[PDB]
Amino acid sequence: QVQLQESGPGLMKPSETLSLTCSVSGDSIRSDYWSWIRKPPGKGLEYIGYVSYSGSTYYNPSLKSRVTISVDTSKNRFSLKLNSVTAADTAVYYCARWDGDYWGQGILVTVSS
Amino acid sequence: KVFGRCELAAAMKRHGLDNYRGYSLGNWVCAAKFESNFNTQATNRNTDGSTDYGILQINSRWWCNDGRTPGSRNLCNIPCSALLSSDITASVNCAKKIVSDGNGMNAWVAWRNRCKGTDVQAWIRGCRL
Amino acid sequence: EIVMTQSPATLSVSPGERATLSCRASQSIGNNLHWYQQKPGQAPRLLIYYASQSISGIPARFSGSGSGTEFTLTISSLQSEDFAVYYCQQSNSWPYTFGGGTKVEIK
Repeated sequence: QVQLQESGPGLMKPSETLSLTCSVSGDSIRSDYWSWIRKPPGKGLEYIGYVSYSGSTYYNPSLKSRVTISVDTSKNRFSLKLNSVTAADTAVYYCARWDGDYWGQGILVTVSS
Repeated sequence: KVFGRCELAAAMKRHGLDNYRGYSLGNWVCAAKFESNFNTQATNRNTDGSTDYGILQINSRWWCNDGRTPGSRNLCNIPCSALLSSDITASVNCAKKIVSDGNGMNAWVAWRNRCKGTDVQAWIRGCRL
Repeated sequence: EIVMTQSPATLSVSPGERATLSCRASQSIGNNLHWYQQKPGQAPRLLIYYASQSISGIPARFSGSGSGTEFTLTISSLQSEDFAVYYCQQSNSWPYTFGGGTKVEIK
């Protein structure tokens, strides 16, 4: 019994930074593992990356080091930051527990360009 | 249950440990050797009230719940009892999550002291016929 | 990175019939393959983990098998609620990768 909720923008200009947050209720962001997944329009699922207990983070190399993932233990939430966005980053972003058991509603982000 | 060196090598290979996240099978067999000496039933009570369970001595303070640990975390989301069986499935699943952290197999003190930097391939050499 | 190939892209089947989705990996991944189901408008749902480990709350008609580079997801009696896109994902190596997906539709 854990609830995840994405929040962020729906449309934004290129070259800017995309920032998303996932609020976790019913469970503690504790030292657990959190991930970010996205589905591009007309493409399959792509793994963005994740953060684990030590705080170490793993980022999909295809994202050319533009991503940053952090954990906010004070407000029990974790985030995603993608720099220099372009039309290519348009997709539905999902947050989820690393084990794949819990997922967010998913949020559509459009980089109209 | 207590495994023989080659028997465990075969079970871990079948459980997808051979080369999981860059760690060859010999590392997992060596880690099991010095952590629990191939014993699926091994359990060690730590000095802070927590306890290590199973063939890979998984700590009850952050990975499983035994209800006997203070501000305990349960990252693997399982009763520590599930780590004590002749079937290593739960032990392997939690070990995979654990080693997916940035620290890798360093999470296991015994692996860090007795396996890292050695000819770990020796632990599986001379198996399967 | 490890490339996951799902076959076919669109599997067409009639209700009640059996369906077999195939997933191949460009590298041996042990049993580190998981299957996901994504219905329209919803988030993906985990069906099978570690190639054949079943999940409580999932219809018995779903089952996977295989190892190394060859995996299979079998759906016994395809039902109306089973129609959706299915993805396999490997966790053997970073970066984690998903197959292109297999859209199971009614025939």
